[PDB]
Amino acid sequence: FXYXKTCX
Amino acid sequence: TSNAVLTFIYFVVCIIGLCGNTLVIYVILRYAKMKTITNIYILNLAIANELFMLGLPFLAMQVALEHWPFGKAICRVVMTVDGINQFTSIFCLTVMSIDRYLAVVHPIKSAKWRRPRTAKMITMAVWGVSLLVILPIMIYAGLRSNQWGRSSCTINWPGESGAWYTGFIIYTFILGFLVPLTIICLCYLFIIIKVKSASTDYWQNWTFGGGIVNAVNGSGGNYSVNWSNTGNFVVGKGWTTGSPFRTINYNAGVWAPNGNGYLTLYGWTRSPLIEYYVVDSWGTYRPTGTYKGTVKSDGGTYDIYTTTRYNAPSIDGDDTTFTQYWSVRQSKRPTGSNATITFTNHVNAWKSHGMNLGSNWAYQVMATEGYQSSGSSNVTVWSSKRKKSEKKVTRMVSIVVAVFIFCWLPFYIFNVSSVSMAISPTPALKGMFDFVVVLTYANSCANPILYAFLDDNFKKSFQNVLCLVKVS
Repeated sequence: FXYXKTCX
Repeated sequence: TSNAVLTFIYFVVCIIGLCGNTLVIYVILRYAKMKTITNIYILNLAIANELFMLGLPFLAMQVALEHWPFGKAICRVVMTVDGINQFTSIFCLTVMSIDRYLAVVHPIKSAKWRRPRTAKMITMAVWGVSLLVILPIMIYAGLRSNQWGRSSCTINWPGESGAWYTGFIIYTFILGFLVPLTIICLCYLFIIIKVKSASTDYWQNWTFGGGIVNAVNGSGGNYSVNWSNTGNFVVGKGWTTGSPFRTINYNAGVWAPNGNGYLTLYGWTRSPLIEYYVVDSWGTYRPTGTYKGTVKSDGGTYDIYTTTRYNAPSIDGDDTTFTQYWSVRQSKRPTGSNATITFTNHVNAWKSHGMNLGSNWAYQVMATEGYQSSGSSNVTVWSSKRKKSEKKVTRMVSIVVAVFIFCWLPFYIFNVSSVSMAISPTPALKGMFDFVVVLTYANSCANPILYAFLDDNFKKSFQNVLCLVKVS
């Protein structure tokens, strides 16, 4: 999901 | 850009958590006073948070460039450091609460266990299991690069992309949130029970008959009686649910009977129906019965007696028949200062004599009991008085646990929904993930701010260190 603890 | 805001937030969190958690690692290593059991657990929280606030600038620059440019070596260290912060952190908080449990609930039976050599030994065990837990992150940390040439630092699982995703989050959810909180919260259950059953909660004021009985319901476990009577009376404070392990404390500031009065602990069991007495002082008449033996408890020496009351009123009704177990001191107990009744010693004694108590515990009170007399008495009653020093520390951990749960639960909640998901992420959902993660990162700059608001010792150490003004 996203990539890691971040969606940009 | 939402990157702009996000990068700014990352950076201010990092600044604040670095100051916050360096000061905390400082004041504990620089003052003798600050080195305590709880503090030893706290240092490792601060170590883990510090380690993590160091990696944050790199993660901040990834968001700001939408590209990881630092390389695979620094990625492995940042993922290990981010993982340390997710599992070592709460693993320190669980050990902290178990420690709180043991020191409130079982102060007696684990004093040897609560020594700093055992804290230090335990805290090298907190790291070992964190590094075991984050082994998937350590082993599989690496760079993944998209078709447009931009690499993201992540955990490249070996199989299909989402195959290990649902596996992983459930592992992390169970290790980093479920099991530890299950542990933590029932620790504070049993602590709530021992805190709640320490003080008295039952007031009894039963005047039968003529005469004068002025009963006073004071603060805490305090009560007094002033009587010149012609009937029978029982006044006292105690517990609505007695216990055969409760050690009852009291202080009889005034115990001046003129006539028949008993100073005594007493109560009931049912199944079978038994009324019991531990008499410490009396008036002009020492109560007796069928002699049975002696017991030594709390400095003094008591005779054991049994009596049987036929067609007498009880807690079971107006006309029951039941046995009475008595421990009557052989001499009047000095009054005026703190006196203890270690109730177990009487229970054990009666048992060795084949007097067993009931399964079902009714009330258990420290009463003044007069029988056609005059007199005065002032008695304060309690059980296991709390240490104010220890209270505030158990309060601080409770609130550090609270903010942790608050800051992380939206994260585990967001992560567990995301396995079921069937539609590609929306900007609103993407903005929710980044907020929910920022919530976890912010957690590692709260703890210090809380130490200054919830521990006086941390507050003055912070003032000592940053040359601020101490004004009583």
